[PDB]
Amino acid sequence: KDFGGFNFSQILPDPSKPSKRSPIEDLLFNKVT
Amino acid sequence: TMSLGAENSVAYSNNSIAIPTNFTISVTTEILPVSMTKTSVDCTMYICG
Ligand SMILES: *[C@@H]1O[C@H](CO)[C@@H](O[C@@H]2O[C@H](CO)[C@@H](O)[C@H](O)[C@H]2NC(C)=O)[C@H](O)[C@H]1NC(C)=O
Ligand SMILES: *[C@@H]1O[C@H](CO)[C@@H](O[C@@H]2O[C@H](CO)[C@@H](O)[C@H](O)[C@H]2NC(C)=O)[C@H](O)[C@H]1NC(C)=O
Ligand SMILES: *[C@@H]1O[C@H](CO)[C@@H](O[C@@H]2O[C@H](CO)[C@@H](O)[C@H](O)[C@H]2NC(C)=O)[C@H](O)[C@H]1NC(C)=O
Repeated sequence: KDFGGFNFSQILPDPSKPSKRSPIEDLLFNKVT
Repeated sequence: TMSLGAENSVAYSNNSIAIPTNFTISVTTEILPVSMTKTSVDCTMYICG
């Protein structure tokens, strides 16, 4: 992830999560009930 | 289970670019409805004749 200092970890999919969602997407799915 | 698309891995690196050397003139169709059939119903005649 060498993008010249630009960080996209909060929007790219998280490999640690089984749902393969981004942290922002995971938060969005948790916040809607 | 339906496939979403063909898998393509973009050859990203911090100092390489891809420049087109040619082009295609592509014509595509877009169909849009504009109007319907103008229908009038006589309410008195439909209910009662
Ligand atoms: C991109 O951003 C993420 C999160 O904003 C960075 O991850 C953090 O890294 C520091 C030190 O490496 C840790 O102390 C934090 O706990 C991490 N946060 C999370 C949420 O994991 C990451 O280092 C940044 N840079 C790259 C290259 O990914
Ligand atoms: C530009 O170079 C990259 C790597 O030198 C090419 O990407 C490779 O393409 C082959 C054929 O599809 C794959 O088997 C490799 O896995 C690719 N490597 C990477 C790192 O993606 C790329 O095709 C080249 N671009 C052009 C237009 O020739
Ligand atoms: C750019 O693409 C066009 C096709 O869209 C190429 O034209 C073809 O050239 C070959 C070889 O001379 C001919 O056999 C074909 O009949 C041509 N096709 C058409 C539609 O004219 C053109 O050569 C390409 N140019 C470059 C620089 O790659």
